[PDB]
Amino acid sequence: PTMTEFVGTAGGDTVGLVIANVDSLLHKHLGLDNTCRSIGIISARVGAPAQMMAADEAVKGTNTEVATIELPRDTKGGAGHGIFIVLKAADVSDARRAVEIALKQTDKYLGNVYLCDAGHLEVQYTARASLIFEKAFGAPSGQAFGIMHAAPAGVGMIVADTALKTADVKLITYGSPTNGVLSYTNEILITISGDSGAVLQSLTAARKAGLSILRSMGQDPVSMSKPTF
Amino acid sequence: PTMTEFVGTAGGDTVGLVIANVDSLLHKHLGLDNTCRSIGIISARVGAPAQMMAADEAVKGTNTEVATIELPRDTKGGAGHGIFIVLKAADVSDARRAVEIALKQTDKYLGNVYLCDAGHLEVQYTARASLIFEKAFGAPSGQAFGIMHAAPAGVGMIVADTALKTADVKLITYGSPTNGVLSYTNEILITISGDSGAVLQSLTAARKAGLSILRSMGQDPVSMSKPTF
Amino acid sequence: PTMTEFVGTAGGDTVGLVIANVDSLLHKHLGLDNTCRSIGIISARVGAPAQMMAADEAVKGTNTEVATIELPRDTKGGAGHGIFIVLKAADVSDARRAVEIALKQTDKYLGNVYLCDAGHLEVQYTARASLIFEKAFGAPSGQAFGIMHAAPAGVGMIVADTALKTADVKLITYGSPTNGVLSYTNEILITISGDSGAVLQSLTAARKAGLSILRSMGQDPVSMSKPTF
Repeated sequence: PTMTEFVGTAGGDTVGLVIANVDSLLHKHLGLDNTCRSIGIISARVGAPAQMMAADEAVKGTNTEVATIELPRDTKGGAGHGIFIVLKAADVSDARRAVEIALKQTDKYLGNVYLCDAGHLEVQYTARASLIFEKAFGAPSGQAFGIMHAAPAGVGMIVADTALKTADVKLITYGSPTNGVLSYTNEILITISGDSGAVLQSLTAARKAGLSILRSMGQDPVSMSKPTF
Repeated sequence: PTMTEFVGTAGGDTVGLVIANVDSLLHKHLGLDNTCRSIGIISARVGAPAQMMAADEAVKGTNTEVATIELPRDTKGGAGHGIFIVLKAADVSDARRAVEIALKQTDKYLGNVYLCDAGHLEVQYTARASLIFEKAFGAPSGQAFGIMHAAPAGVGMIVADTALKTADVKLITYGSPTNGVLSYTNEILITISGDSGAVLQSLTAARKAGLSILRSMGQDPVSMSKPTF
Repeated sequence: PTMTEFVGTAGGDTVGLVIANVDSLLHKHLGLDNTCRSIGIISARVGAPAQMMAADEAVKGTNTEVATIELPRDTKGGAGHGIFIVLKAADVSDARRAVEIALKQTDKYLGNVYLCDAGHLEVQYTARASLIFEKAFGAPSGQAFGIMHAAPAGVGMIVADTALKTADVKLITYGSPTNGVLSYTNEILITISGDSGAVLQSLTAARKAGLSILRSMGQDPVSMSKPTF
């Protein structure tokens, strides 16, 4: 048969899973307690910001909270993450509902991932960051939010730097291969907040710059899919 | 010729090595001292619990001790570890003898690894955990012991949770991609102790559940080899 | 067009990049300040000591300093690093000049990398270690310097140990998969200093031993390129 805990399935190697009543021995390890022991999972081999985007859309639409967001070091491999998102809810169907949203939206966002032989580029955008990016990055709540990275890390710098030069945006996260923000990926990651117009202007210049460099390197970077802004 | 330090060779990319008299500059870094400076090594590209199982069998049969157990982040890659086991002995032949056992038993245990495109499943069992699992996991000594994980991590949860639900077992280790127990693998790992009957019942349900989910994901998971319980 | 920040391109997947005036929001994160905000980058998917060798040659020849040296966990993958080197300069052309040197020299050094299916061997040498290896390893400044590793880690031990046995050299760095010196690679790394004659004698025996073992494992290890000593 088909196990009730299964849900689907999206790009990268992503699954949606639901656990109705998590064994109490695991409660300590996830955010859980007895009034709240049902779990929604988004887990994937390839990517992380894309799935995070989809999951952030999900919590905005449901009665869920964020138990844990962790990043291997997969991707498959290298040069990026790795995604493991656990949402918690008092009621399984709330969790299931959220997982259903996140799965639906994943492939949409993977459209923002440009792959190629020597690495990748990824630029994500949201107009209201919520619980996901608040927990992952300390994104200013409710504000527009941007996520940047490229591999190898050098390309990531060019991206990161031109993003910040381009417009008036706050630098929320700087992540390098080994500064402890990233799971030893060959990336420079930047996280950005501000007015939508400003954030979008930065993201776009950054995407442009990234592709430019990757091409200069003899690469043919291609989404994925297709982008969202 | 064939270097005297060589020993073989087993599945994954595993070697058995022996060093007769480790240079004293390395003593500080391994557990070593002058009354005890001979080394037995099990090193592999793919897997870790399997080799650990084989090495635990080895120390039970020899006059050896555990210098170090470390896990890359290989596998090759991803989504798992990575194994590096160093056994110490006063006498090289004791170390060699242990390495010989561990190599013989490795492929047997790899039979418990089910591979496939989107990840893997692995369930291991022992009836007397000894020095290896005591050092690696703090396994209750002499007691039956179980090891679980699956990639991507989500599958690992389902496995982990149904194992604990199934029978009356102690939770010894909870490992996620980034909680510091695992080397940024895309896995959830669980470690279990209790009565053999209980442990075996958990392991089997967990294995069943894992395969179920992997299949629901359109995967065809296959050991390896063939399983041991 | 071709972005002014681009430079080339060498083996592994290495790029040379230059940023003229790094955005001040990133200054805190790199070593930077306002009298010194231009950046030279060497970033690659495969290897690290080779590029480090090339970059150390570069700082010896230019008015540059080391902002950051970080190692993913790439390579591609596994079983090694991963390289990300940032040099800082008051003047962009000094940085560019350094990047130009490092790119020219990279492939030369990759000649010291022997690849094969189950892992790799790498032995590097310099007669004056400078700023790179001082920052990365705390190499005794101005002295001859050696770098060793092999994957899987076991081979690394044999290499490391016979190097130290062979001649009168200082042990500067011991790195294992998980002791925190390496980014969870399946390697044992050793770093060595002393008189050139001594260092070269160690490096060569170590290289010999490594290849010996890899071959015993049924591997056909081949540089890369071709070696430098």
